[PDB]
Amino acid sequence: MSTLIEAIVAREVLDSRGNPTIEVDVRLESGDVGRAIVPSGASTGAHEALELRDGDKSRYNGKGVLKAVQAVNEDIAEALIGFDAADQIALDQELIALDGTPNKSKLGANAILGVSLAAAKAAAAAFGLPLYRYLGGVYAHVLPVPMMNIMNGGQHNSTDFQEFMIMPVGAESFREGLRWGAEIYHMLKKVIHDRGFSTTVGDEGGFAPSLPTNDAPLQLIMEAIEKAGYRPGEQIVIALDPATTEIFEDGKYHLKREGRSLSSAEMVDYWVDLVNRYPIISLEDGLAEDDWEGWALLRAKLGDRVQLVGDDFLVTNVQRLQRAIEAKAANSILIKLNQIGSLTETLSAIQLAQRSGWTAVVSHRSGESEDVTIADLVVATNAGQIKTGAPARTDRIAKYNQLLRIEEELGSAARYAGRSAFKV
Amino acid sequence: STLIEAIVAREVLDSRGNPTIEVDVRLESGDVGRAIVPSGASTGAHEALELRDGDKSRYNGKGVLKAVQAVNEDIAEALIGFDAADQIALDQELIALDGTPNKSKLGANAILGVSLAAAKAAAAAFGLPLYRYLGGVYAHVLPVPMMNIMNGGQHAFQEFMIMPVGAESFREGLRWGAEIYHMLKKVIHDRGFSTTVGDEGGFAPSLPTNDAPLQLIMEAIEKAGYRPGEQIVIALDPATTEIFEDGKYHLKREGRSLSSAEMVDYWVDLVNRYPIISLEDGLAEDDWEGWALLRAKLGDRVQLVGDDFLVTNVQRLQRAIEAKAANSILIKLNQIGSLTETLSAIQLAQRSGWTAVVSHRSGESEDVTIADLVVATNAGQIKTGAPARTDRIAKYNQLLRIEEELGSAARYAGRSAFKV
Ligand SMILES: [Mg+2]
Ligand SMILES: [Mg+2]
Ligand SMILES: [Mg+2]
Ligand SMILES: [Mg+2]
Repeated sequence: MSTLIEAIVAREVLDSRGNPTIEVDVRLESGDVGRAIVPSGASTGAHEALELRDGDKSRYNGKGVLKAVQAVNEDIAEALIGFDAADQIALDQELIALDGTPNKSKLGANAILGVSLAAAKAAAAAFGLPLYRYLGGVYAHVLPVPMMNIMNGGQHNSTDFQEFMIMPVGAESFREGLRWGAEIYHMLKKVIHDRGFSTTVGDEGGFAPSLPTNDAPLQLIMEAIEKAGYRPGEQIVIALDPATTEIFEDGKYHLKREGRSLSSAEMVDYWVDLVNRYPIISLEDGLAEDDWEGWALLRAKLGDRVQLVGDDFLVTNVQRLQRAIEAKAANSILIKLNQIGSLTETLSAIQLAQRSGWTAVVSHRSGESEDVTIADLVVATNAGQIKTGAPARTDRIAKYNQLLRIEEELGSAARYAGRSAFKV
Repeated sequence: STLIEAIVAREVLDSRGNPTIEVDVRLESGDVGRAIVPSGASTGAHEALELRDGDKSRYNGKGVLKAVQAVNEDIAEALIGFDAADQIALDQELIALDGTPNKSKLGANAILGVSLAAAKAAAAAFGLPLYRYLGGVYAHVLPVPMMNIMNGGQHAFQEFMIMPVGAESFREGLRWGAEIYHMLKKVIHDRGFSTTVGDEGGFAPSLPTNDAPLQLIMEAIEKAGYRPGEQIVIALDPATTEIFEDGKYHLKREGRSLSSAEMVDYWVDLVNRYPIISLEDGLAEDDWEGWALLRAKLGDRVQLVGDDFLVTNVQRLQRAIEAKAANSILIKLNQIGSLTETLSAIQLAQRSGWTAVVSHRSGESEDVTIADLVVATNAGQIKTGAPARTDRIAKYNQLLRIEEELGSAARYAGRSAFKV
């Protein structure tokens, strides 16, 4: 096939926020070239892969990526020219070995992921296989139900909770499900203005108004689902990302707009009440980063009927995930490629969660790009769920278009996750 | 080998979440060209009309299934076995097949998609980058971007943009503009609030005066470490949409109002105080007497761009050239409908001493053809929005790639972009 690496070149490009990022090109003996743009975004922690920014305040306010570009054009290229790109595992374990650090701090998670991803793409093109087939094999065919970000809050009048998303569970295909969501998001754009507010997008595309209650965004969403012609529960469900680790502050959980506080036990009580009122199927970071005792209590009270997704709580970390699997601290994990740093390690987290009865929710980043790897990765692993944001900005829309293509390409083999995406 | 083997169209979404057509052209060589043809919509009748279904049960009538059927059936049957390397011939076949002068039978969106995808497929077959296949050996000029950093009006003076003329490369001009866009997003927060962004990246804040957005921009330029006039210059698209005529020049809120002659005198005031190199749609769509007066007054110092005034139409471009109504035209691929017709309009303006400003549409895509088209024609200028959304960043990223690929051959337009 001639899958041996000939060239590894990197350049500094811009992300969806206009911040510098790394784009890597892996050229094979065959002549095939794989290209990858690496994302970023938000304040995350608790043992994660570190990306390499320049720190040169005279270029992009210190956010430059040239040091990472160097690591690829020199260090990585020297080590991998002549390596077989068709050996993803061996390559990723060569990239990890070359770095030497456990958090990919010497070369950068961004340089390692760039090469990790471009290598796979280069190889897929060499075999003449679509990326989802190359990655997941002959049984890669499940189109995910998207968690579409139609409404925003948290911190940039606010709002205590951050993300309010809709899920087209009842649709027959990804194509129809994307239409439903698009239609509802546009109905919410009509409803918002027709209630006395403004309508411009965010970083994903969600509308961020100034509301009086925490139940108001759920009430508005319910109206937009109905006035669009869709049945709540049966056709459309709600997925929330309150990102409570933001309002934690030395124990208690501070609800400024509701003038309340309490402990994890009463924070759990709040979710149980809200879940009984709205068709909420998923809740991500309902409790804080390290409130491990709280998480298990939320699992016991809602885990039988609500998908509880570890985001900042699990940070796509295989050691944290193994603890949360054992502890019974959640039933779902949000997957971010650049939080772990390699394609092999990502697939390992996805498989560890999936084989433990958990669901893996492949997520995008705040600063995305024209790169649509997560669309082929979500199908390759038959994840059944994707978090890519509003059907608005091309950062988000590009992934939706790739899922439209993957579905078309699969033909009769294509199968939409539907209610099967969930463990409920 | 470069003969067309298959033409496949699908319905995808644009940057606004509205259906758009994507066209794939597959050659006997095995090469596939793919083009996303989205839509903007400024003013009627555009002289090239796209095909939207009108079925309100799907995407509130904004669906493009009819255009997909025109491509998969009408256009596919007619072009299979056609040499895709023959751009002009293929484009005159698409024009023939439609038969209407506005491309209303098949849809402008169906024709442009096949038109661009056929080029991409051929460029890949010869193994040449798109700008080289399009423009030949002398395609090497990197454009000075028109970076939108402020808005106002509808589709949430209208557009306020910066132009990094002083830079030594596109790469440094891109940084300059991005740093100033980030510096201004701090001056809006420190001298007010409201910050959001969308659809057009340059956030629109509720301001007290009409000369004030220029004062905010001019501060942010100096606050970022950049020299106005020298390094950074201002380009304005006031628009004249809501500023309707008869009664002439409705200026609100300032209560100045009338007329077309007084309107020209306002632009001479801002230009003599602030560094404004370019003015687009400074007067109305069909105020031909006004444009001609506007050209005689400051056409020798300022670039006057005919956007809604010309609507990328050749017949009225010829008129405005003779009438000396402007010295620049804004080119929109979707507005004319084919590649051959775009290049034709670009060359006509360029060769009669005008400049060609290659522009994006309001609902864009991941499609990045305008970056290869702007270098292929050595146009010297691009208007592709703010350094924010991926619909806009994809284009800037492509220009970075084009520059790098050119190596020592690359030349940034700079001050030479303008005829002043
Ligand atoms: Mg987060
Ligand atoms: Mg979160
Ligand atoms: Mg317009
Ligand atoms: Mg305009």
